[PDB]
Amino acid sequence: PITVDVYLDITVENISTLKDLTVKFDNYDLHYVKEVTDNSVKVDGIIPGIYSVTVSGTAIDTENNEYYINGNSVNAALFKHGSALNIEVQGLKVSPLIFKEIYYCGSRPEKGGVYFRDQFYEIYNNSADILYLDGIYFANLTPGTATTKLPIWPEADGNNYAYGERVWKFPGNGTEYPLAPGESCIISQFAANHQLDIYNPQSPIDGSSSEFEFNMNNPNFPDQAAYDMQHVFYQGKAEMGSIPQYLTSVFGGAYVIFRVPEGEAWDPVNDENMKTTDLSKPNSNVYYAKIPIKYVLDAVEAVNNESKMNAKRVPGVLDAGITWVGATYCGLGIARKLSTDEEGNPIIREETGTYIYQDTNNSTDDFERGVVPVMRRNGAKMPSWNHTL
Repeated sequence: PITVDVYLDITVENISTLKDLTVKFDNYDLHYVKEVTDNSVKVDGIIPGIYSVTVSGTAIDTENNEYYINGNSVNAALFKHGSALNIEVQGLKVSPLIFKEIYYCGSRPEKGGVYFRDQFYEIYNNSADILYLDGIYFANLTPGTATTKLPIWPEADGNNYAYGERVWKFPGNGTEYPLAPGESCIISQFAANHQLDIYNPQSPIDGSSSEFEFNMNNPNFPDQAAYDMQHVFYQGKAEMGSIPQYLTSVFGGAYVIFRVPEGEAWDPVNDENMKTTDLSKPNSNVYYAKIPIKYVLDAVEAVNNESKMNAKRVPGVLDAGITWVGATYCGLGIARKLSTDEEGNPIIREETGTYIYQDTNNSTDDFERGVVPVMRRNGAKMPSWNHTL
């Protein structure tokens, strides 16, 4: 029975918190787990021998950046008291709530025509703890379709905003829609079985099990069991208007999810400072919502093809690149890449046994292009509050 001094050389800078951090001491049969809140920990009652020591947890820096931190010391010689052990702990920057998979270009039925109603957006809890989706916003940015034609925004705005075409929000009082680490929330344009003969048997997915949908009460493609997103803004108004479906560009849209802090106010409908026309079109009456860049949780710039890099509408700090599928109605989407190590193996959040997805705020780099769309790919879990359960 001995006490071992452990020192963690954490590679993450300006650490503010050490969340769910543990030091495990395994052996072929003594197994110890110790809670850690500082750079150094004393471990009592450990019987001498050679152990494989592992460090795992989360660090939050002074700028609220989240890191999955990990380290190990293989077959350490633990015999003396108080023997000192040093573990190098490296960190992985983790974006808490991201766009995991997006399908937007529509598909082609064999029966003829086109099918643009199979569109969906899969949101993943990539963080160390439960997040509440309640009241989080969803928007597509303007120009709806990527173009080199540049809008002129008010000088007073500076470079503090993205400009939304249509804005939605999740319903809920604040604690109704939690997402646990490893859980996905899918939002469909029309949350139905697209593979039915009445729709498109060649559609890549059945959107019926989607948690949410952008219902606009289309008489012919009606409201489904999936829960409804709350409409926030369209052309300066709170009302949904005349458009029958929420069809984002089949050439690639610019997507954002954003959170307004509790206490802070944001009303693009009633606050005239939060809405604007394109000043390059002086006769315009089309109003866009001023989305503060500082509120954005994730942004994805999809475009027509690899030629549209000079046609971006997502601010560079949110997405420095462009992603694409290169064609309309090809039934192919985009999927976020997994965070892998040097050897190319997926980095696993051992606390939850879940995947961590790559996010460097560059869609050219973070997304696999032209994949066959899949819902809840790589075992993403459906939340307990899903309408089918």
